[PDB]
Amino acid sequence: ELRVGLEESELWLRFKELTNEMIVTKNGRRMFPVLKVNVSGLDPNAMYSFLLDFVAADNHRWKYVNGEWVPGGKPEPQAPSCVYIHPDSPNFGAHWMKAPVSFSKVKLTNKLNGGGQIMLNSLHKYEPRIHIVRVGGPQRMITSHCFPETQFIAVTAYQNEEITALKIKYN
Ligand SMILES: Cn1cc(Cl)c(C(=O)NC2CCCC2)n1
Repeated sequence: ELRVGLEESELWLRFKELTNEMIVTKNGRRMFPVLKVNVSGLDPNAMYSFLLDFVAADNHRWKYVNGEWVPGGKPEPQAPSCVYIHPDSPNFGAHWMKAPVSFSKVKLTNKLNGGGQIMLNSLHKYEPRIHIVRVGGPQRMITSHCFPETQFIAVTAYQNEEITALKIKYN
């Protein structure tokens, strides 16, 4: 049985309980905290690519009002984000299970751009999600995992200074 777990969930829970924010920029900004995933139950000798994308958690625009995040009134459908391929992809089951899979080089942008960067809509709430794709074999297979604990609102600057403080404290 293939098992996927969140490394440093205790740190992510500190951010989640304040409402987490991630900066997005024209050229794209790396995430803190970084999504790190513990994986076991892979075939050490099978071939896999690790994919990261971001699900719009709701169809609303959010706004920071008298120090609290509140959803707009007017839902729009949120098309799914583009996928980021972990740069170690493709790789042997063994490679992925020997240390936490770390998405330290994904960059979050608010502008359609060349390559690498994932465009998110500013002031939308997002849930990180991975896909483990078994490649090369005859039977292709995908297993998907969500990380509720890692939810955030995409922002051009931090609104909650409690978030600013946590980011600096643990970076
Ligand atoms: C051009 N390129 C470089 C890498 Cl790496 C990949 C890749 O892993 N593609 C697919 C494997 C199944 C999911 C995405 N494609």
